[PDB]
Amino acid sequence: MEMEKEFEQIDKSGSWAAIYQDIRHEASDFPSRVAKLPKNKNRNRYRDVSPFDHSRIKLHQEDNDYINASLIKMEEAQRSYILTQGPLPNTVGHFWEMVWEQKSRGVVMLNRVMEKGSLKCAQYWPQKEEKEMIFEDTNLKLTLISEDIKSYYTVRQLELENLTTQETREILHFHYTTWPDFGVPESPASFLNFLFKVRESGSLSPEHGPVVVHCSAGIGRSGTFCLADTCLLLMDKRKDPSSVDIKKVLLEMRKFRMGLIQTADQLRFSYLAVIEGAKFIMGD
Ligand SMILES: CNC(=S)NC1CCCCC1
Repeated sequence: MEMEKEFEQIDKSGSWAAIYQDIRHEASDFPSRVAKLPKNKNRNRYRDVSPFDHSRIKLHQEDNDYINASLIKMEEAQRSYILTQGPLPNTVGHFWEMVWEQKSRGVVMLNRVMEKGSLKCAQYWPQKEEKEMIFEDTNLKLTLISEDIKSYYTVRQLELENLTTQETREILHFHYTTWPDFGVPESPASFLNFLFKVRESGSLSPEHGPVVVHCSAGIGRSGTFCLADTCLLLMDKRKDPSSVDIKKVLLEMRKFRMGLIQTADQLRFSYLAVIEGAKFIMGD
């Protein structure tokens, strides 16, 4: 079926939970043996969210190459994404090592450091220009260059230096700051505006390594971001945009990381975002 009318048909019939459970039943199951090794327990935020072995990002280190991060490679859309958990106190250095080694331009953050009165990820970037951060375990230096605070999101320019080679690179930090503590946003308008700002920066384009996207677990809000982006790109590429099947795209993405889209409300919100986003692209 088309999307917008499949949408109204699920609303009128109140069957979002049944649709979402079908997706969960059909989703791929692949091994994640490296994630479950005992030496990696303090590298995982949640015991039930792990990268598959076949698609995990490897750190360029011979001691321990493990990070909770997956490469989502979308062949028809010609986009790649790295989805990862929010960094932990003992993985902030690994996180920036990955950004460096994978040649990423942008980092997309969809959570606040504290939500619901608890810490959802480490304070992993500097908050003042004159107070830079040094990660001694991976030999990297990170400096805040500039910060632009808007009503729904903040964009930061950061300098990452490989202290071993003295090479430097500019990294863009795109921080969506207004996702509600419970539920999903009422309108997708500010999320779409944010997605378009990431796009306009070059961070999603083939001349750079894959964008790094995270929330707390790296599957829920993060899944919504890449699902909406890929679906809108396919609607632009194809002769028949109504042929884009969001459930099929989501199942393809779940071949590369488990659990993408965590609730039926997140599924409905993803439909809403793609539907509204397709009108703004045109032709309008
Ligand atoms: C309408 N069908 C679609 S969009 N099928 C898939 C979606 C994910 C990747 C390949 C095409």
